[PDB]
Amino acid sequence: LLPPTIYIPYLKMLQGLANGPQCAHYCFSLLKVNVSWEHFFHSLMLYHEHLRKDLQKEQDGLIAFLQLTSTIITWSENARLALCETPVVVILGLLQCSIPLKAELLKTLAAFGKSPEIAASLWQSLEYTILQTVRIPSGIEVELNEIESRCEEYPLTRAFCQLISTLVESSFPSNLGAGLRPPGFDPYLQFLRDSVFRFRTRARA
Amino acid sequence: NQTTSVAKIAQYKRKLMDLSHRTLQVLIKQEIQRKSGYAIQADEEQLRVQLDTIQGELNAPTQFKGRLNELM
Amino acid sequence: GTIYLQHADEEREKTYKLAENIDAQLKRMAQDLKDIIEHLNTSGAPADTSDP
Repeated sequence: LLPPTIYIPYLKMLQGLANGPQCAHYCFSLLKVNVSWEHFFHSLMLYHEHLRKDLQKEQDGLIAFLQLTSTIITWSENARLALCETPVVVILGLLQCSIPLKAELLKTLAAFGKSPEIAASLWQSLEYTILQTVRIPSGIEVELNEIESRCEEYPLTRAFCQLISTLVESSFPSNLGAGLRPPGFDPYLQFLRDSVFRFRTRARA
Repeated sequence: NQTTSVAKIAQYKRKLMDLSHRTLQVLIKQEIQRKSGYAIQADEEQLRVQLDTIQGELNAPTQFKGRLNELM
Repeated sequence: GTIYLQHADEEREKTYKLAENIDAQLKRMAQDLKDIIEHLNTSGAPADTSDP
């Protein structure tokens, strides 16, 4: 069933079905072997182009798409890399667009992040995706601004935190941000000053 | 009251102009410190084209010299 | 103070500093021009400025 609304509920229903580590595996196979994962990313890619070229129905569909990818990627193993490489590139592109959604893709991206060394593609995406627009003077504040400009809303931040929590778990590239800015991990922690400084003054416990 | 009250009007006016200069100067520094950032350009150059023109117009050459003091 | 505890440098500020002097400069000049005009007016009939 193709109708956009049926299609989105289908995605949601399957997410529910994906529950066990075991079920999640089947859901993985369902798309991979006997709609394919590729079709799914394609849809996301297409929406991305339409969104940017343009500059509720879509939110329904996209939100569902993400809800599903998230559910499985979380409950999976070596398979995670396979989905990772593939939604990773597309998801990154989607994040660049404004979207309401930003947070959600960040949550999914995080699920994709692997335990090992091959974090690097992800860190580059994140740094590039904060760094790109911002103009950084030689001081600290300008760096904070880069993050603040991009991570405008609450969902954006929570998603960002989940992704960061995952990447920071155990590793990252040397001389990160080289070329564009003063390198290193430090500015990210500064950003948290913006966050947990503020937290005390939340809304909404 | 009126004749020596001109004083307040004139004084007020000069104060106005000095405050305008400070207003402008504070306005200007709020656009260098928050604003680089090193973002700044776009519209800025157009400002800057206008300003370039006016400035050495003036300069140079021509004006100054000749004129002001053939007159003085 | 905050900006100083940053990486460093300040820039593209000079242009403004130029703008204000540039805007300021002519103001300088209007005065001079005023200082001339009055002199010219002053150069004009003697023995009695106070006449009708």
